[PDB]
Amino acid sequence: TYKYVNKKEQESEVDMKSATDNAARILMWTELIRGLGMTLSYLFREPATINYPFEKGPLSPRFRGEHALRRYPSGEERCIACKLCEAICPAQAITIEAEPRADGSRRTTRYDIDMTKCIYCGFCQEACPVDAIVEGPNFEFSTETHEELLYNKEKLLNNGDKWEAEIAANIQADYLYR
Amino acid sequence: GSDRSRFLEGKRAVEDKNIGPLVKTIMTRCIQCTRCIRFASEIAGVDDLGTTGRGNDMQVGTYIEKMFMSELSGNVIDICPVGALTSKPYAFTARPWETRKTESIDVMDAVGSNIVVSTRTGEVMRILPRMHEDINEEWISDKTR
Amino acid sequence: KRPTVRPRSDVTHKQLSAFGEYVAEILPKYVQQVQVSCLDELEICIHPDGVIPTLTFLRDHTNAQFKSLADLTAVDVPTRQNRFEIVYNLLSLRFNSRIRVKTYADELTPIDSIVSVHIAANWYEREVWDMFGVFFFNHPDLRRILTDYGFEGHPFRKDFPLTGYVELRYDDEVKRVVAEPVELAQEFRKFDLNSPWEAFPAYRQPP
Amino acid sequence: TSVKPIFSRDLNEAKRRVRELYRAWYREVPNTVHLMQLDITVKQGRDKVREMFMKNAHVTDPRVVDLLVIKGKMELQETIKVWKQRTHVMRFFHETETPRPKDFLSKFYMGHDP
Amino acid sequence: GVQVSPSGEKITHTGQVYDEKDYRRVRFVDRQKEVNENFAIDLIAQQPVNEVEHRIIACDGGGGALGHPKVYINLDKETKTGTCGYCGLQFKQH
Amino acid sequence: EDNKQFFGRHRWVIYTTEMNGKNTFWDVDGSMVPPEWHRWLHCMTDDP
Amino acid sequence: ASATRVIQKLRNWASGQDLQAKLQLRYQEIAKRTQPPPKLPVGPSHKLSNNYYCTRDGRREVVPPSIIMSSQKEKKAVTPAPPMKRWELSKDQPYL
Amino acid sequence: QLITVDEKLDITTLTGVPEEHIKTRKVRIFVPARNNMQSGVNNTKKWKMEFDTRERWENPLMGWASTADPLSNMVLTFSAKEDAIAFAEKNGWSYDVEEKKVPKPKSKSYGANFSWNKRTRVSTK
Amino acid sequence: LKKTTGLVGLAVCDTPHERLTILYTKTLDILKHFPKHAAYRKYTEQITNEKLDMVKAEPDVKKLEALLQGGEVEEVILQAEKELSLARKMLKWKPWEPLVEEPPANQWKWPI
Amino acid sequence: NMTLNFGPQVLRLVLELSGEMVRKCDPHIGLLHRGTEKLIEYKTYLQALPYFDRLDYVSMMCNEQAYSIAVEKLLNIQPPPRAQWIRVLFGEITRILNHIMAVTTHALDIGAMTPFFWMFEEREKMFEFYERVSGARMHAAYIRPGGVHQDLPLGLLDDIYEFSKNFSLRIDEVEEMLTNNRIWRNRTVDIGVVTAEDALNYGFSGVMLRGSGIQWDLRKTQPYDVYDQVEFDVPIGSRGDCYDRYLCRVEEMRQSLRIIEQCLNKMPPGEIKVDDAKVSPPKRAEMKTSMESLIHHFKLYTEGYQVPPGATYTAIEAPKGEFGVYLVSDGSSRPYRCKIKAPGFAHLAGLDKMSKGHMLADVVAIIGTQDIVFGEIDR
Amino acid sequence: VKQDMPPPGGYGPIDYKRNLPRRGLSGYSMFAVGIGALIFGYW
Ligand code: SF4
Ligand code: SF4
Ligand code: SF4
Ligand SMILES: [Zn+2]
Repeated sequence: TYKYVNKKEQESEVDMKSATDNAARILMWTELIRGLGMTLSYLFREPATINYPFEKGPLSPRFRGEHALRRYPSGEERCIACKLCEAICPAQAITIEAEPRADGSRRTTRYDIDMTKCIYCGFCQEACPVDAIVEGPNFEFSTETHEELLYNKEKLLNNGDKWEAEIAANIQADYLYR
Repeated sequence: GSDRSRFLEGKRAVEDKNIGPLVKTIMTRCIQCTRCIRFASEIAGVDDLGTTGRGNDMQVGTYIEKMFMSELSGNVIDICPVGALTSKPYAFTARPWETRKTESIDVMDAVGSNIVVSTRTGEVMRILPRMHEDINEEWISDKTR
Repeated sequence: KRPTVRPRSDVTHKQLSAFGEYVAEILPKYVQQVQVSCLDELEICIHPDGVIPTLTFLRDHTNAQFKSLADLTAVDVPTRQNRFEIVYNLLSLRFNSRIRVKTYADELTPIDSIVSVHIAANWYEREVWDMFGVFFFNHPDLRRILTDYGFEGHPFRKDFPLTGYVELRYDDEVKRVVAEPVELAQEFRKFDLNSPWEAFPAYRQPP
Repeated sequence: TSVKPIFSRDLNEAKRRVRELYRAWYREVPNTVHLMQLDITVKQGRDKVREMFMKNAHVTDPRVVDLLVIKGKMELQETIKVWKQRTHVMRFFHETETPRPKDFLSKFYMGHDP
Repeated sequence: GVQVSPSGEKITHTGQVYDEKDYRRVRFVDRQKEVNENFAIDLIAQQPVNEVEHRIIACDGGGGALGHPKVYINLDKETKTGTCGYCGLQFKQH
Repeated sequence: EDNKQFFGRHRWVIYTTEMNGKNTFWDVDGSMVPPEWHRWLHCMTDDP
Repeated sequence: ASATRVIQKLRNWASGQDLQAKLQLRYQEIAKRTQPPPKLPVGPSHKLSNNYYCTRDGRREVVPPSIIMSSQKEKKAVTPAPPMKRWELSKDQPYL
Repeated sequence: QLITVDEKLDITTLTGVPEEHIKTRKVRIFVPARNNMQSGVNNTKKWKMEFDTRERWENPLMGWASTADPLSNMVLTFSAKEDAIAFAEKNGWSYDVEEKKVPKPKSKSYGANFSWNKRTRVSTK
Repeated sequence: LKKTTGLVGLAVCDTPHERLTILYTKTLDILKHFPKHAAYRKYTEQITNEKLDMVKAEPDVKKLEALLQGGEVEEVILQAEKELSLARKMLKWKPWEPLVEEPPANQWKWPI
Repeated sequence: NMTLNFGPQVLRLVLELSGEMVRKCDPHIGLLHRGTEKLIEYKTYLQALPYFDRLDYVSMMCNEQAYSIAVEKLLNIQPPPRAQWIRVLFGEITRILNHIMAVTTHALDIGAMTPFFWMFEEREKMFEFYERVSGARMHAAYIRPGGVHQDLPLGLLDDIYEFSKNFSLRIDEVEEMLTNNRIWRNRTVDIGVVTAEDALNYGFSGVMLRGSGIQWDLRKTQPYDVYDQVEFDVPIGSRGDCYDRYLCRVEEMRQSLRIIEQCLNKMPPGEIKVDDAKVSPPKRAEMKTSMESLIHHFKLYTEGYQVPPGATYTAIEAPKGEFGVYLVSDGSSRPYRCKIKAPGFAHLAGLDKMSKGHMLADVVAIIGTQDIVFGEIDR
Repeated sequence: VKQDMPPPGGYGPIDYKRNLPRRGLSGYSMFAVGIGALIFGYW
């Protein structure tokens, strides 16, 4: 069902009245004045601005930012070197090197990330069958060097032991949807 | 196969056996194919492995804590399609797709066992046989592997 | 009917087959391997010595009116003598349809252009010459468009690797921005994924 | 054997075009090292030119010769209609690269190349 | 808890140490070496050994979901315990 | 909190002068928000 | 909204329209956060019977194409498909 | 029109690679034998071109594995040894082949397992 | 009647049916040059015959258009001119001849 | 002839001038090429989407949708109704985003910079929606083959309604400034005047066509989704100037709400991802309890879902036009070629003809009309 | 039980429309007003 823009329903007239209105709008600039009035309107309104460090924008529990490995309530880790994160990471960012553990269990020795390559997608927390790795909400980890961003197992563990008071609730809310 | 299970019921498990310092045994995964049994009773002339029971309670493995060590123990790994009889050294170290399987031979003996050498980030992780219908025929030695 | 399957209709697989027979009997020359896909599309393979005839026909003849060259493309398959496969995806409005023309080519076997007819190709051909290595006659301006103005090679082939041969960096010793050979930091992991067990017993190939 | 030609029929016509192209580059270089405030000498430039020519002298096929000619002409257009810059043009001299040691012992002591 | 090497470097939870002769330990100078103090091995050893009567038992890892997939364990081997690969917990038969 | 303003500005925070051996009367980041509050502050929930 | 009646009137005379009715900002005209834990449906494929995959294979109903006029393997004027049915204007605002 | 030139084709110039990465690179044309772990035979159908390997060291910073050569991970497919050889000798490399290792046929007279005079008689079931 | 068409680059043609007779007659007069065993002739002959029948059976354009069911009269004229040129060109080319040179065998074989 | 260069103030132009008017404009593309179609071949069908988000970076979802539809035409399946409807919804939201950015960057490069700052608040609202649903602001991985990733949280529809209740007033308040200002009328009118035959030939698409009288919309024709159900009137222009194009974009902004209203008032219940667990991963509860679903999870997320050897050419009515995909495939998860078709390509091919005889400060308005985005172009 | 965020039996109607108003006055009015002011000034 098409339409027609920039076209009159028919040929116009040569009425002195229409010519008069045209001349007026060409001289006294009615439309320009209307634009000025609109700017005045928005001037006299409330601005949507906010103070960042003292007010922070809205979000939803499904954010994707700084990373965080996790733990069971019993202190133990959750990663078992299933390598799905490595085989699905579109960027090939992750680097893993696994091993046994003196107690017989299975665990890692190297779980490194390059947050310069990580596009912050979500595939790793989708694949991890144990919800170990969870891309988190923290987006303030800008730095001054390109070596505070090649995170490793211990930095991820610290970030988990730090933010776990928030990721628990976020997931407890989000998991059902998935 | 299919796309899901219609099994809303409970599963089973089974004790694990010590069989040697090479062949890590989990035995809640044996689909009971008998490859190990036949391979042993025919090739290695061992005659110690076998099935003990009837019904789901069936198991596969010696009735005692005996050790199945032999110059050819170390191919049941490649033969058991499942990860029940895994290799203890390689275990927990890596996965296949990561690897760059190169191809080589053995020197531990003067036979000429064609071999697949698996790499990982510039390092060896495991060794596999390679099918030569004359020399090694999909079987190689504990030593070389 | 089933929910998780599109309907394999008949109207299209019949109409486009009729049109294929039509074009075939019109151009018993400059044509070979016509075909219709299982998903309502028409492909027409042709010798490179008939490109412009075919395109003029399909643009002009009323019953086709394949006006808009929605796309021009290349593909590389190295297991054959004529390894490149040039592709034109064309669109007609009156008859509300699309079509696909193919023609084989090879490095050291240039092709006849179509700029006289579809001026869109004036740039797709530049792309092709820059990336793959396939050449086109009667083309006014043919130069590296995408890559650098000094780049050398043909990347979109299957041999020119992903990482490429050279990297860049600034070297205060001369103040310029020089190109040195690739010495990466991490290696491009190549995951072996192709699983053996055959899933499609219909597209098989016997010894 | 029985194949199709490109722009030519024999090494001789290929070579007449090649000579035209040599003339172009020879008559051009000065304009480059005068427009883009380079450092090298016109003689060094012409040396690079003749070297990039000589390093394709194991050729027989007119098709190969003609494709090389086409690419050279593209690059010459690029240069004289100034798009390549100081960097684009000095990317040839490997000016930040230790000459690959061909001394077998050099290769031995340094790396793994045979 | 963490221990230390001759040179004062905090041993990791997996025995990583830069011996006295390695030049890769300049990055630490005027800086620190990040390490976690909570060692999983001790934190799982501390945990109590669970007890049951049904010889076979199903483990998930805490929450119904949110933990390791349902794995079923046998416990008839009275010589010792029965561990769960994912979570590390260990059960015993009554 | 002031739930009569518009969105994003109905919550806010006044930081601490000194935080972990430091003088932060002027110097002020956005990472000084502990998580159990951070979550609400960023409008993820409604119960502190 | 916290602003004054006179300023409302002024901005409205300026613009031409009303604003207190179609503000851009958001004063509790949203859905509360902390929503309740939901429960979800499933597809028509979570049955227990008559769900044999062979029926709905999906990516095996495919079959290779049907070649025509290969190199080894009266009538009417036809087209690739029927023509385009011309369109008509709208019932709402065809002009502008 | 056409030409009479019986010279072997070489496009090493148009290719765009240096002398080092064209000459010292020994190419290998083989068929990837099965992964014994599996029992699958939709891999031993093609003919694959790979290159010899090269230096693959460890980064000092973290421990990654780097490379000086880009081609290490350039694996190419083909459906025929003749075509693969054509491509290889065309690009100018030095090719070495690994011919086909094909299984044998066998006669599995199952009933033999339950024989009387033979030695095949198994002691299991 | 009308003021324009609805496109850009076109015209308010005030002499229809006449240009149409002209162009179609000329198409057929060129086709005369074509061997009868050429499908292009064998088809476009009848196509243009039917178009002529239609223009002669409908004198008013506002119905001739929707009857042809093609584009608008000006588009029809343009397309007829294009078919004319196509004919003049297929006359120099010899397409109706047999095939030029068959390809190798493993060319149109997908997969590979 | 005063031939000069021209850049920002990516867009590297070389103008062959004559005095003050123009004689030629040669763009120099390639300042944003990376290797998308040289990387994909070394990847699966589920770690490729990001590429199609990064392409035509404004919308990103009318692009994920193209990729999904191509993969589905290959796999001979269909997604469910809730998925199709959600996907239409976000398609329209992206139409809005792209139209907004084109309009406002036009007016900004010209100098009028207020509507930019005005409409960006509503854009932030749309990004809040993208966040509530996907997780990230812009480059959501939401739309995926076999359907969609997650369902819709229980606080979205109301917000969408409350936003559509006001977007129309904002559009009108910007029209008041622009669609009658003689200054804009004179900056745009009689510029980029094009004729239908040359448009078709050069390969133009979408707006660059239907602003020249033509009637071509790949949603009315070649309907790829439920777009056959709902009503939406297509706008067209008779002259073929930047003014007509601008007005087309605004009218589409409006008809998009005319669509969203019905999408909302008819969105059915149901599933999101087709229950064929060999293609789309399953829910986590089953992934954890059952076994076959876990195996399929593992395979999907190491070896992408196999695809049979075929070939297609899809198409969309993205904000600009025939976003196309020639996706070739062997019987493997790793494809063999993924040729994008982005209209900017032909738009540039036609710039050298739309800018013959016009002055120097009209190239900018031409580009504004063309809504040039370079991610889609370089590839 | 099942809850997946559908709407109720109907939402309100939206304005997909142009409300661009007709505001102002007549040209004769404006011109004569300006000119009357002009004449007062002159006098
Ligand atoms: S979020 Fe995506 S890109 Fe980042 S580490 Fe996880 S899988 Fe890789
Ligand atoms: S997916 Fe999770 S459990 Fe598996 S390797 Fe990655 S982080 Fe570890
Ligand atoms: S080979 Fe493996 S699966 Fe087969 S019977 Fe032996 S243990 Fe069981
Ligand atoms: Zn457990």
